[PDB]
Amino acid sequence: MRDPFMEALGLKVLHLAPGEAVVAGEVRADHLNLHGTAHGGFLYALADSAFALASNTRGPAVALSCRMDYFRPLGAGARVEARAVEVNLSRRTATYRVEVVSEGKLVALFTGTVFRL
Amino acid sequence: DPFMEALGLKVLHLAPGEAVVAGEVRADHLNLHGTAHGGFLYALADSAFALASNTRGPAVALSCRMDYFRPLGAGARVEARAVEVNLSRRTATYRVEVVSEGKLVALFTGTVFRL
Amino acid sequence: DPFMEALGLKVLHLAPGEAVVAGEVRADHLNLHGTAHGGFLYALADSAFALASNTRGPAVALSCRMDYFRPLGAGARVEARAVEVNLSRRTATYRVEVVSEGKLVALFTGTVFRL
Amino acid sequence: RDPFMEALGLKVLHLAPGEAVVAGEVRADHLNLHGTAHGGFLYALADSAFALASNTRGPAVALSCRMDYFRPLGAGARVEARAVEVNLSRRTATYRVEVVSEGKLVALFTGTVFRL
Ligand SMILES: CC(C)(COP(=O)(O)OP(=O)(O)OC[C@H]1O[C@@H](n2cnc3c(N)ncnc32)[C@H](O)[C@@H]1OP(=O)(O)O)[C@@H](O)C(=O)NCCC(=O)NCCS
Ligand SMILES: CC(C)(COP(=O)(O)OP(=O)(O)OC[C@H]1O[C@@H](n2cnc3c(N)ncnc32)[C@H](O)[C@@H]1OP(=O)(O)O)[C@@H](O)C(=O)NCCC(=O)NCCS
Ligand SMILES: [Cl-]
Repeated sequence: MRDPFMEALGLKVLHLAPGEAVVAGEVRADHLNLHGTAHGGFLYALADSAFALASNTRGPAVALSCRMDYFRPLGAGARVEARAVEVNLSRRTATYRVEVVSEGKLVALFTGTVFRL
Repeated sequence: DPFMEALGLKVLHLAPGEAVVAGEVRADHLNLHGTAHGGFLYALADSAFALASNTRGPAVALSCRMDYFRPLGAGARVEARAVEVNLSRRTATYRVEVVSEGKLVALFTGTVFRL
Repeated sequence: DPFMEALGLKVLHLAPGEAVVAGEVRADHLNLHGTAHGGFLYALADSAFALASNTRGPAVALSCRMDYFRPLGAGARVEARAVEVNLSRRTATYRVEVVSEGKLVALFTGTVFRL
Repeated sequence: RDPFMEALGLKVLHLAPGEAVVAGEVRADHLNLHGTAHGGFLYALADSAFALASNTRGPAVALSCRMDYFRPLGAGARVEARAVEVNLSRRTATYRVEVVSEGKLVALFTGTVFRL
């Protein structure tokens, strides 16, 4: 299933399986904030995308509540990967942990819950 | 801001501890469902959050939360309104309401570390 | 509510989509540092959250966030004021401000699934 | 010693650098009006492991915490929370706290502290 925003940000789906997904991307010049580092919205979009894909392997679902914890700043050129794993699957909701990693370092931690339509 | 420009976001208001940013959901901002991508709405809220916090001095985001209430389609005009909830020497927290045509689309809560 | 009674919490106000719960930090509500335990302040906010959301019918908490701004000592009078920020057919979200002697001690944000 | 932890009957099973395990049992005084463990009790348990694990690195105070609830628990249920360090910076640290009962994840807690 094509995701226009993911493609606009240059994010690619690497792997998809029941309740899990791995999305990859690279911080580009157009993803930076005024300080020369990756904008918080880009790293979130990346993690949120892995989250969207992993959650929808279970059926139609939409983002309900998500948390993003930032640990390390990134500059242009940095290769990034977001790996989503299912921590809970219920009939009406599901929760996923998404780790954002760059060169073996945990850049950010995303926690999200979807509402299963 | 490169990312803001790429997403077509515009700063409408900036004052001590507050900021308002606006944008429009374009075809390239939709997700796999054909609705406004959660990452786009977050980027909008995060932008106002960043601007508002920076009026107090340099700061880095630590933890942010986004709660989604209503979906939006292409063409929807959206706005993020950031207000300061707490300001301390080393941290600050802001509430950012994402609204479209009088409806609360999403609620963002973010905390920064003040440098 | 057994836990509210155990913590000595009192309901000061209850209306559709809102509630105010009050309590005092006792000696058995402190953490290892001698200040109000984060779990006590959360329990207070969570209780107002639970009461406010149940005014709309049966519901179960899904996700809650607690942001701490100021510490409190034994004897502090505290209040959790919950207000509905969003209501849908199957969900509801509340903002709960935890205050003591005119200061915003913490901010709670929670969402429930409406049964 | 933590007064609130003791009031709730919580016990420290293990404490090590950046880690902690706290256990307890849901008692009659921990229930909500619906007869299940109050959300404040489960959070208090997670928060306690979080506080202990974080303070092994030096004095620290909670900034922001998230609690996701998955399964309700009744009185008598044995529960434990394990706090693991996910990130350690000079000024802050973040921990993942899994709340479990009989091998099942009852809730997930995520917390960040400010290191004094
Ligand atoms: C989570 C969610 C599905 C829960 O909704 P619900 O309780 O099951 O059902 P409701 O019918 O009460 O819908 C709630 C609101 O969303 C709207 N909505 C829901 N589905 C819609 C759709 N397919 N098209 C247009 N509007 C829709 C409702 O009209 C209502 O807005 P309103 O109060 O202004 O009328 C809903 O809050 C929602 O859509 N949240 C946004 C999710 C989102 O866009 N996430 C990011 C992208 S994945
Ligand atoms: C994280 C925190 C320390 C950052 O503070 P800061 O920006 O570096 O500095 P500030 O001078 O602006 O903060 C002053 C407040 O913190 C207090 N404080 C500072 N050092 C303290 C300490 N060692 N022990 C107890 N309180 C302390 C002040 O007394 C004042 O609190 P008050 O208004 O209730 O009297 C602050 O936001 C805070 O105290 N948060 C509360 C965390 C909390 O209580 N969490 C739950 C229990 S662990
Ligand atoms: Cl959160």
